[PDB]
Amino acid sequence: VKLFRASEPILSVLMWGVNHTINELSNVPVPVMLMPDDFKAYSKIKVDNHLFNKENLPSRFKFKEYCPMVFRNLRERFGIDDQDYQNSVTRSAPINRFLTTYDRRFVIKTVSSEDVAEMHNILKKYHQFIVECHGNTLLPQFLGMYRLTVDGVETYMVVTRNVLSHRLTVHRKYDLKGSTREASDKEKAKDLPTFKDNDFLNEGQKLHVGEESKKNFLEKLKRDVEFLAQLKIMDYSLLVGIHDVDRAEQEEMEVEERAEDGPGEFDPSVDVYAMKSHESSPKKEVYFMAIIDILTVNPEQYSKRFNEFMSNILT
Amino acid sequence: KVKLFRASEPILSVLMWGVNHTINELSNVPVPVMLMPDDFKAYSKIKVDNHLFNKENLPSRFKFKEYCPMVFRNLRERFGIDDQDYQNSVTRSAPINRFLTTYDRRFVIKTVSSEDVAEMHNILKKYHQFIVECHGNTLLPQFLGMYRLTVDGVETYMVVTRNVLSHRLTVHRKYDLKGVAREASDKEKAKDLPTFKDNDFLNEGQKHVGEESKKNFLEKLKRDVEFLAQLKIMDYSLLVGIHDVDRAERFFGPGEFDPSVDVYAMKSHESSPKEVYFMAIIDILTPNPEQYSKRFNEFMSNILT
Ligand SMILES: Nc1ncnc2c1ncn2[C@@H]1O[C@H](COP(=O)(O)O)[C@@H](O)[C@H]1O
Ligand SMILES: Nc1ncnc2c1ncn2[C@@H]1O[C@H](COP(=O)(O)O)[C@@H](O)[C@H]1O
Ligand SMILES: Nc1ncnc2c1ncn2[C@@H]1O[C@H](COP(=O)(O)O)[C@@H](O)[C@H]1O
Ligand SMILES: Nc1ncnc2c1ncn2[C@@H]1O[C@H](COP(=O)(O)O)[C@@H](O)[C@H]1O
Repeated sequence: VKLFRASEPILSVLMWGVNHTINELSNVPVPVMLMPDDFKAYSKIKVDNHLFNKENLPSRFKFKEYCPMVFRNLRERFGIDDQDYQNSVTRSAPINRFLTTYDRRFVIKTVSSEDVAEMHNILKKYHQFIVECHGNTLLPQFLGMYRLTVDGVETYMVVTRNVLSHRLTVHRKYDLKGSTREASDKEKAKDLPTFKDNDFLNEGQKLHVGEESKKNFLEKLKRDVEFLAQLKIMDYSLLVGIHDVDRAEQEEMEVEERAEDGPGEFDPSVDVYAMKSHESSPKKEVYFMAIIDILTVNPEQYSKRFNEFMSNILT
Repeated sequence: KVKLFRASEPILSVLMWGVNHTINELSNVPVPVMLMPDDFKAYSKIKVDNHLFNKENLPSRFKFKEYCPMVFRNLRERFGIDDQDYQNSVTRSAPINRFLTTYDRRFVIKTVSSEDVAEMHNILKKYHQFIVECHGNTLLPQFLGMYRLTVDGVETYMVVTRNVLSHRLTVHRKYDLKGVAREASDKEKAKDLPTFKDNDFLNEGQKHVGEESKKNFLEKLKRDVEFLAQLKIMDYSLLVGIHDVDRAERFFGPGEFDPSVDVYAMKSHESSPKEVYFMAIIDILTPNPEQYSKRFNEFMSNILT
């Protein structure tokens, strides 16, 4: 019995819309293959509830889903069941627009009309490219694109798999691109600041993943970034998050002590970007690495610049 | 499990979609402690525009309006109808033959007019109150939902009632009884199941129900009609159905029925020459009326032994 409670009406409408579209989708047979129209497709629903059901939702709102057949399939290819996805978004409000779902599995970006245009151009190729790699990629996994209308205003959203873990704590993160950058004193003030290229090198940080992994990683990064230049795309980043296993085990202990008054483990079928640090690492760690920001010097250039840098991070 | 909304016309497919959509939406709405005045002036409107999506049974573009959903959900409850069953009955399979029934013959779907919907709003508060007071025990039509479909820019209003007739027992003759010169017409007398009238009944000599039933059913009919008269309504009929058992001759034997589903059904008295009767009031959305009640109420008391 879902109320769609949230801090803002926009979030209620998002919960409502993901709920409503996923249910509708489930009365729609699963196609043998996709069709070219499915990439021009969209659903539009428009609600006027007069003196009815207004405890949580506005009386009046609009929900558009772009290419709902393509993104259903995109979800299947990434191993996300539609009911799981729906539940992550509807059981309890997303919290942060840069939203996460209450359970941290899914990330919800507010985007621009441009971004949405860009999604459409690249969509045909992105699908095929997710197909021939079987979902094995460091690229953003796109699960849904939506336009919400509340109080006459329009908001564009894209849903992605969280790069970071849904359970394990991130103690330090970077945004990397590979260009001739630094996190501002304003950032450095945040609890968990987003650091950048020069911060990464300036502190000598390296990630000890182990060779069988460093290779499976750099081969992904290679297809991925060649695909991105081939599509003429630029300015993307490697998000790099670091979880210190031993420091978390202690944070836990201090969390249990307070209330009263396993470690380094993750499901690679959920924490899809996560690598254990090599037996020989100086610290017991977990990393999360994946490419972000591909909607929005040159492309052929960035590709190789970007690629050399990320290769040097690992060992 | 997968509900396609395959139906004869696309308007029926919208109906299925709409009942499905509103009933689900409602399952997320708490059941309130009481209805409020606004519940009688409320509605849901939803407008669907699907481009190159989900167009196998549904139009790409259509509109669905549901009137006073909190009232009708309460009415359903008071009539002992579960929302999920109601939903399944409309939704599992297209309705059949405007005047439809759901594929399981449990619910009728009458197409009605703008002014009918207006008359409904006009009588809803009092009709609700009366259904409350008689504890759902009434011969009146049981209003389950009222809807407005918009398909092709054309608007169609619908009311769902409970079926008077059984949803399983074949009906072998039926009458429509009011109380002037009215009887089955020439071409009407010709169809598979004719709808005879007061004079075809009287001149058919047709009359056999337990004394208890005649007593309790007449206490029912009277209480209802004094209410239909108080509301300055008239022109309503009494739909009667006759089901002969022998003529029908694992399985549900002859003359067997679930009184909780077939709510108007009544078996013959021992003394009878062996039938099942179906009786309830119909057609009450149309505004002498006080005399229409007694004229109607007595022509009826003389068809029961
Ligand atoms: N089927 C499509 N193909 C390409 N671009 C689109 C498509 N649908 C919407 N867009 C673009 O996405 C942005 C927002 O579209 P709209 O949904 O109409 O608000 C605009 O820049 C549109 O041109
Ligand atoms: N897929 C993702 N998973 C987790 N965090 C993300 C993801 N994409 C973006 N972020 C976060 O958003 C910030 C930059 O993205 P944004 O400002 O929305 O362009 C970074 O500091 C990240 O922590
Ligand atoms: N086993 C441990 N490993 C690392 N730091 C600890 C450990 N136990 C306590 N500390 C730290 O010592 C200080 C005192 O912690 P506590 O024992 O909770 O008062 C805090 O800075 C703790 O984080
Ligand atoms: N509530 C009801 N349950 C079952 N049959 C009904 C009901 N109301 C009307 N009918 C029948 O359906 C037809 C009604 O259509 P009409 O006379 O055009 O309004 C007649 O044949 C009636 O006997």
